[PDB]
Amino acid sequence: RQAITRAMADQARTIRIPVHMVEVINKLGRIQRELLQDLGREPTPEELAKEMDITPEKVLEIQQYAREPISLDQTIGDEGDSQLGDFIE
DNA sequence: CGCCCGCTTCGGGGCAACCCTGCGTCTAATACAAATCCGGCAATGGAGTCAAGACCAGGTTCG
Repeated sequence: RQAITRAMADQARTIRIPVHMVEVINKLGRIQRELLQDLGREPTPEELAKEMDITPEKVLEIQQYAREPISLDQTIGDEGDSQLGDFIE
């Protein structure tokens, strides 16, 4: 389980993210899931920073780092002839 | 007169090329070492700056 989790931390993302940032991102996701099931709504980021013993700007930095990239090979418009990369100035 | 045996003819199978009847959350850390950022003095040394101050040369004024 150690080697499988380490390989999932290494190779499962497009841009590479180190192990401790992956750990705190998964911690943030688990705590947000628990607070969503408990409170019933989406938690405030200051409440998340209160829960995770860190600062809300660090919470915002982690939420910025967690954003996976989107692909350029889908169809934006109704017709499939228009790919996504043909509307980027 | 009947009989084998490959040659051609069609069937069926098999396969290659395109769409949606397609389109999940997961142990959890510690310990340590190396690399790197960065913050703050601590030597500068060269490059810019102010000011004096001298250098005549030819208009300009005066004799």
